[PDB]
Amino acid sequence: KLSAAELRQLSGEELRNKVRELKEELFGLRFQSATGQLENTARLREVRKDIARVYTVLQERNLNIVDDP
RNA sequence: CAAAGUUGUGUAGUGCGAUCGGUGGAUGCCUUGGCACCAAGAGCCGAUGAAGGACGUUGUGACCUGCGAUAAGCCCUGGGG
Ligand SMILES: [Mg+2]
Repeated sequence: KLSAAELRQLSGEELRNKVRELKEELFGLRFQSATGQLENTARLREVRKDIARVYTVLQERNLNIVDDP
């Protein structure tokens, strides 16, 4: 569970690196789910919620909802 | 013993009554649903793309509800526990 408060302290480039890392983790989780692995099925949804959190932070910086560092 | 005579008939089935069941879903009692109104609102939405949908969306098979690849959900804010 990422926190939007922490992500709001990160800068844009590290936030996008976080987006890409989360996408890669979701890819790996889906492959494990397909192949019979993945005991931890909650992380499969939590990584997508984390992607949503990072997108919310990035877009609120883009739309000036919160000041962009 | 023989004669003459009389009377009787359920081993197939059936009727009526009682009794015991089956089927059926009436009756009674209800209700996550309607009907008729009352009081207060609100009286438009849409190219910043509507009304209405198609497809997808859950850990997993479908459907309803919600949502849209940020997909039964993301953030801020107040409440509450
Ligand atoms: Mg019945």
